[PDB]
Amino acid sequence: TLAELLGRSRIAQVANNHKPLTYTGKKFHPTHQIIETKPSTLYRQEWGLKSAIPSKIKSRYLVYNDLDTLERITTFEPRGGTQWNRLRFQEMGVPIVSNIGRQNPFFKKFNTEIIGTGGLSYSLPGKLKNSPNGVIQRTVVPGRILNLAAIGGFVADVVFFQSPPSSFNSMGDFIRMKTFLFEILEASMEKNGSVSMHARLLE
Amino acid sequence: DSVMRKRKKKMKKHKLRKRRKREKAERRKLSQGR
Amino acid sequence: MLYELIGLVRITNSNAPKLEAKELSSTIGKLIIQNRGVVRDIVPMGIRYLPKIMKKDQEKHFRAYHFLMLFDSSAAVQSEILRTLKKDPRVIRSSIVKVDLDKQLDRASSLHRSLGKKSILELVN
Amino acid sequence: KEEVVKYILHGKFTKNNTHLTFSSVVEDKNLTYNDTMLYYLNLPQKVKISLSTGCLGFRKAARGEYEAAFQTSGRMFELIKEKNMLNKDIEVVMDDFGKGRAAFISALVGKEGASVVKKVVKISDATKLKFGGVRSPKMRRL
Amino acid sequence: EPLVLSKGYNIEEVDKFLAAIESAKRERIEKLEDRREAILRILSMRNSENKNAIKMAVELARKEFERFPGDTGSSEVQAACMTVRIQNMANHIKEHRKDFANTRNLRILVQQRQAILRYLKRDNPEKYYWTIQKLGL
Amino acid sequence: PPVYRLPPLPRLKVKKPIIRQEANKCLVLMSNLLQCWSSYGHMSPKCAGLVTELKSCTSESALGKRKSNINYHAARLYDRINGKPHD
Amino acid sequence: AEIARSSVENAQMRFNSGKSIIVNKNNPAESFKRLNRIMFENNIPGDKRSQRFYMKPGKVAELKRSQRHRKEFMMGFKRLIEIVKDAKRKGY
Amino acid sequence: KIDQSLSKKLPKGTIYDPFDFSMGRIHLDRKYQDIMKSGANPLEFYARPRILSRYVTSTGRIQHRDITGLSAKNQRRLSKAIRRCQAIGLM
RNA sequence: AUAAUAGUAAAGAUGAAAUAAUAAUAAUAAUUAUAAGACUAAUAUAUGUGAAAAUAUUAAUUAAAUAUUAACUGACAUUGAGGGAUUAAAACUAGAGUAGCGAAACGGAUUCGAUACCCGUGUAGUUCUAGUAGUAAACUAUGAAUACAAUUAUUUAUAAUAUAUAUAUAAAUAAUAAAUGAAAAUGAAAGUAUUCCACCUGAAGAGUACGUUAGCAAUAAUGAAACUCAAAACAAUAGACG
Ligand SMILES: [Mg+2]
Ligand SMILES: [Mg+2]
Ligand SMILES: [Mg+2]
Ligand SMILES: [Mg+2]
Ligand SMILES: [Mg+2]
Ligand SMILES: [Mg+2]
Ligand SMILES: [Mg+2]
Ligand SMILES: [Mg+2]
Ligand SMILES: [Mg+2]
Ligand SMILES: [Mg+2]
Ligand SMILES: [Mg+2]
Ligand SMILES: [Mg+2]
Ligand SMILES: [Mg+2]
Ligand SMILES: [Mg+2]
Ligand SMILES: [Mg+2]
Ligand SMILES: [Mg+2]
Ligand SMILES: [Mg+2]
Ligand SMILES: [Mg+2]
Ligand SMILES: [Mg+2]
Repeated sequence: TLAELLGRSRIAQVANNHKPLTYTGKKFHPTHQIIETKPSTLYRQEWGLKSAIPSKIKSRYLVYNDLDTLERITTFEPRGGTQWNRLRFQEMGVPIVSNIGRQNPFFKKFNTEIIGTGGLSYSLPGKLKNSPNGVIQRTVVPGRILNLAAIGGFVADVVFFQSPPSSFNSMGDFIRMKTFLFEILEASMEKNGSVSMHARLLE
Repeated sequence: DSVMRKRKKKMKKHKLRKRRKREKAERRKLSQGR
Repeated sequence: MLYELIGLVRITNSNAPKLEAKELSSTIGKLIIQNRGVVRDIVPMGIRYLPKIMKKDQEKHFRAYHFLMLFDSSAAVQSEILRTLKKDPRVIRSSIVKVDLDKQLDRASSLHRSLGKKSILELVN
Repeated sequence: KEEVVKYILHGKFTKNNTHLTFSSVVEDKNLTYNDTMLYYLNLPQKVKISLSTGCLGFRKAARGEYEAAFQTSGRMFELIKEKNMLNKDIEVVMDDFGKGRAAFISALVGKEGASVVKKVVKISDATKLKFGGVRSPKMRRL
Repeated sequence: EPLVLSKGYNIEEVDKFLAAIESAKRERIEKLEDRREAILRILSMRNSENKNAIKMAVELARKEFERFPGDTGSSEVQAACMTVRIQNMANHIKEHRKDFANTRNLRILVQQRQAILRYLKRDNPEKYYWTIQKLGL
Repeated sequence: PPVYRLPPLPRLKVKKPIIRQEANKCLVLMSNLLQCWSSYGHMSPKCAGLVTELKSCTSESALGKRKSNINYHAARLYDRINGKPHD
Repeated sequence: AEIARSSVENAQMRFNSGKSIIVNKNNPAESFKRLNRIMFENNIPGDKRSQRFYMKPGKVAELKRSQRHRKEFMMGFKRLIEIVKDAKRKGY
Repeated sequence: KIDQSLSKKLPKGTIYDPFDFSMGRIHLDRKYQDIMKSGANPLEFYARPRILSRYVTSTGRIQHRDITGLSAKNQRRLSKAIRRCQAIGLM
């Protein structure tokens, strides 16, 4: 029947939620399903939703809550930043392992809690990564110090041998401007779904 | 009744009240003993 | 009929403040039991300062000792107890208030209910 | 004994006139504990300089105005400075939200109340209101 | 009456229950007696509200009038139930003269009673007459 | 939370739309100079450059440099944004 | 006496009302502004102004209703304009 | 050096975005910002001024349901409890 | 309001001024300390609750009150002439009470005049207890009851859901469809229908006179005619005007 087709179809596939698109609180993982178009479909304003989406939007990705509202507008936000964070994490290549002595959940009524990682990493911890220069022991990643350090779409705890005064005290609260290199030690994941990275400042 | 129409009625009522006030002693005289 | 009470007693003596309170509690409890009543709990509260300088007849008070007595009685009994409280010189403010027993039989004091414990069984345990 | 603990600057700022008042909180160093504590709580006051903006030669209507109040405040401050009640701390209080209240605070802020400010420990309003009470006059037609 | 209890309790039953509890405890004196006394005081009519007493009176009336165990709504039993309330309402009014809302309520209640007795008379006259005689009307 | 739906209105418009432009540079400099002169006596050379800067600012005119489309949008989108029931 | 001495004006701080603030010596003006704000929040000047004259109880009730309505309209307007702003931002 | 109001401190475990460093983010954050709400009748707290004083202005006035943000019934119960409190000495 | 403290020449009022139980007999402001009445800030939306008048400081007593289930009664219902009871404010009769307010009265202003609007003294009255009386724009200017009809958004309560979700119910409130309507607009009624009661039949004269009944009274109800007009009224329209 039609009903069966509807149940199958791509709008039914997007699991509904009425969480805020603007959430100024702490964001530990994606809230909403990111939805992309193709360039062609964007050109004729079609996203595979109830209505056309405004020609002002030139980004291919978005997030939404309601197909149509009482205000006669779809409730959306044109941004898909969460995919890029995931891709950055993948690039960094630091495999998430549970610091607590437990089996990997992907191997072997309902539990709504996050099964291992939320699916930002299905990488396994045992691999090395060779290159022309050699086998990479230390993962080199550029990040920004805030005061904690922003390292490729994630905030991370930082440690060092000696606190460098020349770089820090010259610009005390404009440290965000200057990008510093980092050596990421390991990535643990807590119950709330926050990725607790740990980096080391290189100079 | 609009307010304008009411005002005629009000005026009439006032006139009546005045008449009653005037004819108090006369009314008293008429009432007692007959 | 379960009636809660809140009496804010006088504390004249500096070193031994609770004595007057204790005497009051004894007397009113005695009255209750003589008059078919059943005192369930006598919750003490601290030597708490009053919000304003509250005054009885030809006296003034800034600090008092507070307590709840959670007793059963008749209505007439309760009323008379209230009157006796109003009369006496060693209490600043008194307040009896009913605790409704249409649903339950065991009911703790208002403070205990606010904390969490609905019945006195919970408090016991 | 008579020890001055602190001074209190009172300012009643009505529609038609201001009343500035300076007064010393006079504690005696020299019975029941409760009574002593009560005495400590409400220390007796003695008035030192009373002032109303007609005292500064503002007659009838001008005394309800802003400049007049400011002048009165300045005069008060001068009196405080000269008569020598600046050794202990000061406590500002107000009433009735007139124009003159606005003047007084501005005067205190500025150079006219320069010497006083440094002793002013607390500002604390005490306007009187009624929770029902006596019925007010009928609202004038005009 | 002296050992009558509120909350739908019966004194004989309560004592028996207490004894059974004691026996169970033994299996698994002065103090116990004091506790029992406290319980009785709590559940006594004379410490409880008037509402409980009224309810008891209504139940008694129902028991008296019910033409079979289940009956609630027999025109006669309805009238009997009304009567107890009326009596109590009348007593309240006698205490409180100017309580006009509750006088109105009383009035309505006796009008309702009259109406149901009128109905009973039409339906089943002898029964109606018997009911009247019982109620003192 | 408590939502508040308006009735049908003739025209949604803000009576006066504020732009919220930045304060003038010359005025700021003048205020700074005033503040400096409150301290340091009348005219000491701590505020020697500030006065010069003020003069430079206020040479051609007393102020240096000399609207928000919000009503047009409200007017445009009122009929959409209404929860007005059908015709 | 000794006990009174030990109680170093402990009650004096808690007994006083909320219409009172400790002045910072660096900025009396700031303190005054804060006090004024507090007074505004408590609606004390407006209450005082209301209390100067008597207003018939039905008339004051009507006024109160009108004020409430005005309030509710304003937040309805605010809600509407926020939606309008969102629409503008998005493209609608 | 710079003040705290013009720099968003991203928490430790959180994700961020290029936008999140901006002025506009900070403005957005600024724009967008209990036992009685938990589900217990406030008329238990009439001998607990400490807790009832939270639902009261500095002077002593009770706060409006727009401010306190309660269920209407629950708000009225709270108000009742407060009034009971001030009838007694305590509060 | 009285008294005390210390303190100094004005205070209070208004559009601006004066008169007054204001003040050089030492006030006003301030701080205390007594007393007296009457009112009830926030919460508050009269939301809700009450038959309507009404009704928001606290407590207690007695009365009445909601929903859903279970059982019972078996049309016992609806409306309601006459009748009955309650019925704001003012008013009246007793006996208390009397702070504040405040008809009247007197005085000061304002004004050509000012029997006013503003200010000052301020008596009845407002307050309580016991009554009388039974009217108000007593208004939703809309009598009560039942069956029914298209949507949406808000809350409120009920049930299930696997306590916090998205669902089914009701209830109210706000926008409407249809329909009705002189239109304004009404919107589950001012719609579609059925039942019962009250009331209207041009304007003036008139809710007047006479009569009767009731009231301590003011008054309340009942309620005509002659005489005289072709008027009189409502919704909306466009102006002019403020
Ligand atoms: Mg008509
Ligand atoms: Mg007056
Ligand atoms: Mg009937
Ligand atoms: Mg009705
Ligand atoms: Mg109120
Ligand atoms: Mg009224
Ligand atoms: Mg009267
Ligand atoms: Mg009299
Ligand atoms: Mg007058
Ligand atoms: Mg009567
Ligand atoms: Mg009449
Ligand atoms: Mg009538
Ligand atoms: Mg009315
Ligand atoms: Mg239509
Ligand atoms: Mg029709
Ligand atoms: Mg018609
Ligand atoms: Mg309508
Ligand atoms: Mg006749
Ligand atoms: Mg008549």
